[PDB]
Amino acid sequence: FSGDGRAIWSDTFPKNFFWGIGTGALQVEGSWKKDGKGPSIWDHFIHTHGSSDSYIFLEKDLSALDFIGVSFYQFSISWPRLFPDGIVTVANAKGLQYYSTLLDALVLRNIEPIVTLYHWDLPLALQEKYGGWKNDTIIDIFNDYATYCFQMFGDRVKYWITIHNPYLVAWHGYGTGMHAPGEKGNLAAVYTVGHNLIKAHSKVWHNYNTHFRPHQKGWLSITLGSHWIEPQRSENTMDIFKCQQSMVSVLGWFANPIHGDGDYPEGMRKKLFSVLPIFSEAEKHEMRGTADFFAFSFGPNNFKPLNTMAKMGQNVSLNLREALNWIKLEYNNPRILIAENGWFTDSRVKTEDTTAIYMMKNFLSQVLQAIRLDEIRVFGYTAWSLLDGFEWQDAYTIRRGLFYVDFNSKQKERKPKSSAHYYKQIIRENGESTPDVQGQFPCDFSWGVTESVLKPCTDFVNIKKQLEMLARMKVTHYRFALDWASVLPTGQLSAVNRQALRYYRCVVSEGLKLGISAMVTLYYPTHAHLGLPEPLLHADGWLNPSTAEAFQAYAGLCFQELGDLVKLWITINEPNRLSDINDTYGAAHNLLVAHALAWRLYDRQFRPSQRGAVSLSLHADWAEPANPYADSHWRAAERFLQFEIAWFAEPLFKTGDYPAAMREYIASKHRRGLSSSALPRLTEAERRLLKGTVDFCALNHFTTRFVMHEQLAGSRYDSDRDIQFLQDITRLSSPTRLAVIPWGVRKLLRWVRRNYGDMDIYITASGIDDQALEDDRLRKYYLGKYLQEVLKAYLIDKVRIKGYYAFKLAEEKSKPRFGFFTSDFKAKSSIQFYNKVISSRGFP
Amino acid sequence: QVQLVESGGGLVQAGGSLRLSCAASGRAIRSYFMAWFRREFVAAVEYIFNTYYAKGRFTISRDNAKNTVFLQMNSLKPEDTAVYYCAAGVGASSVSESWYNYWGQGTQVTV
Amino acid sequence: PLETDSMDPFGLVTVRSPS
Repeated sequence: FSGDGRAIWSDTFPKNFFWGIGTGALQVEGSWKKDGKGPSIWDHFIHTHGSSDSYIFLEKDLSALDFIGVSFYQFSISWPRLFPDGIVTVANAKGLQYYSTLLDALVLRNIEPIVTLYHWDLPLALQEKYGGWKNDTIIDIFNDYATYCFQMFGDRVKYWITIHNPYLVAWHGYGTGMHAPGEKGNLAAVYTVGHNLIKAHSKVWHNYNTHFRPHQKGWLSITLGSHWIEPQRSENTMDIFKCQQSMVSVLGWFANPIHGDGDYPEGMRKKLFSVLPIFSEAEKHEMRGTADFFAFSFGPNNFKPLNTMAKMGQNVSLNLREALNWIKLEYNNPRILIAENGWFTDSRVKTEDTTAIYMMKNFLSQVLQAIRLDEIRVFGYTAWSLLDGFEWQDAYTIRRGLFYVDFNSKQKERKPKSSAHYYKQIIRENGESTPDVQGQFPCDFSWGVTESVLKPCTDFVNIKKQLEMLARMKVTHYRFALDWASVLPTGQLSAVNRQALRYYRCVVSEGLKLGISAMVTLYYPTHAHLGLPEPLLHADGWLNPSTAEAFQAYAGLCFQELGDLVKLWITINEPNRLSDINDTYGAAHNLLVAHALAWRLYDRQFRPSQRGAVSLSLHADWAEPANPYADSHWRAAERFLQFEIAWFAEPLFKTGDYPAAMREYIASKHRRGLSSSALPRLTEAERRLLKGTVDFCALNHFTTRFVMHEQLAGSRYDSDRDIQFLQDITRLSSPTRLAVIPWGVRKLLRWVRRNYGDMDIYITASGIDDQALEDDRLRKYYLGKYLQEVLKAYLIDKVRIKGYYAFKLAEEKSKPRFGFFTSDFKAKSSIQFYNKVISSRGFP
Repeated sequence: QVQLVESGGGLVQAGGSLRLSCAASGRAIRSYFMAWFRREFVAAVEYIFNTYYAKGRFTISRDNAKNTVFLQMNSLKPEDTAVYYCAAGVGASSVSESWYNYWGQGTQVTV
Repeated sequence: PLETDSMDPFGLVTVRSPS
């Protein structure tokens, strides 16, 4: 009932579900005057203010339907193509054959047709002589036209629609002057046209229900469009009451007289008491329930342009799940048919429609959510459109069809787009990873946590709080870094803060008590504190090769003073993430040389004395193409990994020079001028210094990006790899949009082993943020689902994985809540789920 | 750091078929797009789908799982009797025998 | 802030590191 839907604001589709795809007639057919066709209201509206040629290329459209394999195909009948004047006399000879041969082949192909009698292409004679929907004599003319199609087409058509979105016919045809006939600002004609459009449907329904439904046994309804709206405040009720009045004004306008009680909503009658026409109580009984089902439209026609709806100062939304929830509550749980759904793409997107995959992915995800979870009686879904066509006042500037059609080509070949392949698999499956592993980790596995820059034995206050945090965990290791600018403030070995080195020694010595073998990081840059000593940053920072020489002097200082207890060393922590901070390759050039000098200083002098291991931690985010149907994304998927992992790997692991794929691609951009930068070419000596300067592999893996292709402009680093990233609102994301994708680490641990031989691998940073501070359910799901994947690679792919370090042991007051402990160092529930996996050593 | 082992052999009468195959070897080849040349441009595959010809008789595929590009030459005319070699560009985008960095040995074809 | 005037109304296409 009306007014009840306001409470909405507070994985396989069912069998025998109707998968289909629909078009119009003015957008797709073309040939507006061939074979003695009458002029439509738009034909005069276009020529005063070809196309897809589907009227002649029907066999090419039949092949397109067999590709997707749809159960139904929604098309409208051009009223002036049968009767040029609208008066039912005798249909056109050639025009009748088109819809006859169309309905014949669809039944031959087991494609049940769904026909709409009016799709905004009204004959110009009824608009010129009578006046269109302003004069009410057309009500019995549309009923006459409906009778003709009920006779000669009713035997093959068992699903009929009267008007396709009558809200736009009145509001945009007589209010905004956007659609045909195009009259801006006519309050009278708007609600009068909306009146006749409701009365014309009821006459056609009672016609079919009493004169053709007995011997044809079909259905008839009306496609009503709407939008969705969210309040500017969840707690506010007036902001929610304003949303209820918004949906009523656009959806309840045509649904209450048809699906509700036979009259306009109470809010509409009260708002426009003297403008909205009156439904006699005799009319109310002859209109309530004139719909066998509830055809529904949810496309860009009720969202774009901005003047389409009245937002009442609230936020617009595209959530289809709650849109059907409002329909199921306001109209006594009907059986809905989404007769139109999908967004659009610009004309520049030929057949590489990447967003259309993820736009369709949300809707079907929300439709399935409505069916299986919200108990919405949806029995069908209509994709829109089947092929690109004339999109009304937008002309050919946008593309909404699932088949690309070159409008400048004479053959008009329908080439399937990226959404056609995705939608076909959606239909074939009627609705990427692996199950659980069930196995134990090795007893020599390094369970670790991780801190960050710890600015400065039990007398130290900050150590006591951190020492009480490493007691609840059963971690075997502890990863943290040192403030380079706090031991050598001058950046030279003359000034040695002996108090700061004594503080760090008391950290590890107190850790040696607790049994947590430490892993110290000499350098840890970020956006907050860059870390470089002030004289070094004053002297060009990392852009001067003397800073790398200053790192070796600082490295050996920590090696001698801390190598007694520390047996695991990390030089730089995520140096690949310095690009965000040609003028970056040279900076990373010194970051690579500084690592070697810090590693050669340990391998020769301090390795036999202390007997440890030294390496560096790299940003190890896995990548995958954003469109598995566009090849340019597959090649760019590895191009991201080469520009990220191999940038600091092939030198320090394998060859000694930069990755050739990264080195050769940058030159191709500079070849035609795109980049004014060049990757430095190394000599025999520098490559001989960097080669094999690691004792293991360390990775900073958090999530998985979806790279796609684009000719990025600029001479910066991001413009050198020609890559753009796509966020998927379907997949479970984090508060900071970290897409929780577990199967990315397995494909990464497999990529490292294949590329850089069989070495020991360590996961030095793996975590997730969550707004929760006491029951971080996202982290436990993130931790368990990710720890499930590293076990899969160990026991199946035989990857030498030996350590796992959770990202943050604690967080800051205004920092992203990435830690396992609160700002006040209170234990979240994530610690105890970690101990369950550490004590169990995996999942038995 | 990639190598191309352009295998195959060609010595058949007119109208015959041939199954050429170039074995990919080196590092990070999935970021490379490969092509076949006769110099003259024959075919090319951007990963798996994007195929460019210069048509209707040759088929360029790329079984990336086995790291091997194929070149099915159906209805071979005697004018197609020359050496066939494979290449590998640099990810983005144009033939011109210059956008391809790595080249193979080559297989002989006679008709 | 859904931008219903463009083909991407969710801002899916395109920015830091958790470290």
